[PDB]
Amino acid sequence: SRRLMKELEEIRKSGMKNFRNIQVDEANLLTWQGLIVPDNPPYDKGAFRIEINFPAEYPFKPPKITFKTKIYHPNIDEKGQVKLPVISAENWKPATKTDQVIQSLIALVNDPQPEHPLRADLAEEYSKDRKKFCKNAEEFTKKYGEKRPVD
Amino acid sequence: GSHMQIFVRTLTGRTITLEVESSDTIDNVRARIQDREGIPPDQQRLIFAGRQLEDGRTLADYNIQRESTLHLVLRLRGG
Amino acid sequence: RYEVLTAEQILQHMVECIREVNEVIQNPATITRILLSHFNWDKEKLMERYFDGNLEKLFAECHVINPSKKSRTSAQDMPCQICYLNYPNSYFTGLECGHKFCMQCWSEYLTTKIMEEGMGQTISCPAHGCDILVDDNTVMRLITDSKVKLKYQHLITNSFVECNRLLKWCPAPDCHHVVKVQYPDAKPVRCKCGRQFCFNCGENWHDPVKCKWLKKWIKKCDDDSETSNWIAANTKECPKCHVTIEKDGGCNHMVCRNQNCKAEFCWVCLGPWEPHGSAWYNCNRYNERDAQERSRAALQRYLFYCNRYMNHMQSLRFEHKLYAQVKQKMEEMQQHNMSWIEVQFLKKAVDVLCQCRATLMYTYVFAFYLKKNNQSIIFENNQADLENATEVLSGYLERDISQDSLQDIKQKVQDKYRYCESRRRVLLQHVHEGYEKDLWEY
Ligand SMILES: [Zn+2]
Ligand SMILES: [Zn+2]
Ligand SMILES: [Zn+2]
Ligand SMILES: [Zn+2]
Ligand SMILES: [Zn+2]
Ligand SMILES: [Zn+2]
Repeated sequence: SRRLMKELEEIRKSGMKNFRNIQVDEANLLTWQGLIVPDNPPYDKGAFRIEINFPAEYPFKPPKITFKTKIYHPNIDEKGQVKLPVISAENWKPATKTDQVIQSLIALVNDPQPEHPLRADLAEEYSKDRKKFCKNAEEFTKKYGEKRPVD
Repeated sequence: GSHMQIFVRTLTGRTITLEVESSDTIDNVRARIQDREGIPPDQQRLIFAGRQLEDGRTLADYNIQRESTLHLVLRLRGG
Repeated sequence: RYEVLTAEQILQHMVECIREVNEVIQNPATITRILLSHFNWDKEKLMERYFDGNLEKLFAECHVINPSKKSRTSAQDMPCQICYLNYPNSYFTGLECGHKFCMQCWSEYLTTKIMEEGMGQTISCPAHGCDILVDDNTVMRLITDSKVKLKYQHLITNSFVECNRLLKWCPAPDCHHVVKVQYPDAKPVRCKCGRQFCFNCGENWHDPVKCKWLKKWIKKCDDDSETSNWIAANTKECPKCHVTIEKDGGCNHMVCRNQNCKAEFCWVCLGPWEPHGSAWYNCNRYNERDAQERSRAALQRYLFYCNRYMNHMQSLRFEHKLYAQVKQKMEEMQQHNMSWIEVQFLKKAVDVLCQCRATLMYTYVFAFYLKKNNQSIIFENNQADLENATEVLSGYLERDISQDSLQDIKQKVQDKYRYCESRRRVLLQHVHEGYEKDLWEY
C-alpha cells in the first residue's frame, strides 16, 4: 500500500501510450480498472477494458488480470482470463513494476502466440487460416469492443 | 561478410565473436548461435543497452554499431 | 541396520561433494548444485559432459546462468526498489549481480518462495530479468524463522536424498531428518520421532502385505469414488434399540447406552458380540453370470475389505489416546508400590495394542488381493483369532481398567497383550512362510 501509491503516481506522470483512462476504486487500491488500445490490426479498431486485482501480499505475490471487454484471441479465455508468464507463479519477481507488466501484455495482444493457447480452436485458425482470423477478430472488435479514446 | 563484427556473452560467461551485417535480421543472429553453441532460438533472449532484442526487427533498428557487446539471457519459464 | 541423520548433516555431506566436483569445473557453488541435481548426483556423468563440449546447452537446459565475477573492476538513505522505502545502506544486501534490496523485503521474498508453491533449490534474485541463483548462506543469514530455514534446508538437499539408494526421508510432516541404512531391505526404521516407516516404499510399516500392493490400495482409494465414502464411521445405530450411537474409543465391542436395551454387539458387522469367535460366525470373511453383475459384485467386495481397513484406521487413532491415559495409569500406580517396573510393563502392553491394530489394517489389504486358496482360509482363521484378541485387549484398556484393583491389573493385562501378540506371530509366520512357496496371488 506504500509502493502502489508511487507506482500509480508514476503512470499519471510519465503517461502510458498504450494505456488510457486509468481510473481506480479509491481507498481500496487492490483492484484497478483501465482501457487498453492496441496499435495493430485486427484489434486497432476498438478498445478493451481490463481489471487488475493486486493480492494483499503485493508485491511478493503477483497480480491477476482479467478482460472485462470480450476479445477474440487464442491466449485469452472467454471469461477474460489471460495466461501471462511474467506474472506467473514460479516466474514472478517483486521488482517488476506494474507498467512493465502492461507493456508485456500489449505484446501478447499485438503478436499472439498459439504454441500455448487458452483457446486451441482460435490458435489453429491463427496459424492455418490467418485471413479468416483477421476477419473474425475484426468483426469481434467492432461489436463488443469499446470506442478508442480521442487523444 | 566483414560488414559487422559483434560480441555475444554466453551463459557460461564466455564471450564469442560473431560476424554479421548491419542489415541482418535479428532472427538470423538467433540462428547462428544455435549452430555455434547449440541453444535453440526459442530458449534465447538477447539484451543490448538494457532493453530486450526481440525477434522480428533488424540490427539497424537498434543503435548497434561495430564492435558492440551483446548479452544472452534465459527466457521466461513455462508460460 | 539403522542410522538417523539431521537435515544439515546431509547438507554437509552434500556440499563437500559439491566442493570436490567444483574445483575441476570451477562454477559458482549454487550452479554446480543444479548441474549435479540434473545429473541425478552421478558425479562421473557430469565430469564426462564437462570434459566433452556443449556447455551452453547444459546451462540453457538446466535454466541457469553464471554471473559476471565481482573481482574485476555507507549511512545514506538510498530508496529501496521493492517497497519504495528510504533506509541506510546498512540495510541493503544484494547478490553477485549488484541488485541491492532491503533485508526486510529479502526476508518476505525468500520466505514466500519457500512456503508457497515450493521452489526447490532454484531461487533467483528478485530483480525482474535477474536469474542468478541465491546462495545457501544468504538464505540462512536473511531468515530468522527456523521452521522456514529448516524447510529450505530440506528442499535444497531433497534431490541428494532420493537419488541416493541408502537415504530416505521420514514421512513426518515437519520433521526434516534422514534415515541411513546399509542396504534397502524393505525393513522398518525408527525416525528419532516415533515413526516406524518402511524404508523401501515410504509408508507406515506394512508387515503382512508387500510394498507394491499397498501402493495400489492407496492409489485406488484416492483416485476415484473412494475419497468420499471413507467418512462413514462417524455414527451408526443400535441393531436392537435403534438409537443413534457415536463411536468414541478404538474398541469395536459396543454396548448400547440404554438401561432398557443393554445389548452388546459389534460395530463392524452389527451382530451380537458373544458369538464372535465361535465356529459358525465370521465377520472378517467374505466367502460370497452377467458382465454387469460381475462388476457390481466385485465393487461390493471392495467395500467389504475397504470398510474393514477404514474402520481399523479411525480405531487406531482412537487408541493412540490411551498413551495419554497410560501416563495417568502409571503415576499413582508407581506412587502406591513398586515404581518403574510395573509401570513400564503397562506401556509395553498398549504398544502391542496399537501394533496389532496397524498390522490388522494391512491384514485386509493383503487379503483383498488374495485368490481364495487353501492358504486363504487358513489365513482367515489367524486373522479372526487376532482381530478378536485385539478387541479384548482394547476393550480392557477403555472400560474395565478403572473398575479393577491393582492386585489384578498386573496379571490381567500381561496375559492379554502377550496372547494378543502371539496371534500376530502365527499370522505373520504363516504369510511369510506362504510367501516362500508362492501359494496365493490376485
Ligand atoms: Zn525494501
Ligand atoms: Zn539480481
Ligand atoms: Zn521424523
Ligand atoms: Zn514398504
Ligand atoms: Zn441397544
Ligand atoms: Zn463383527
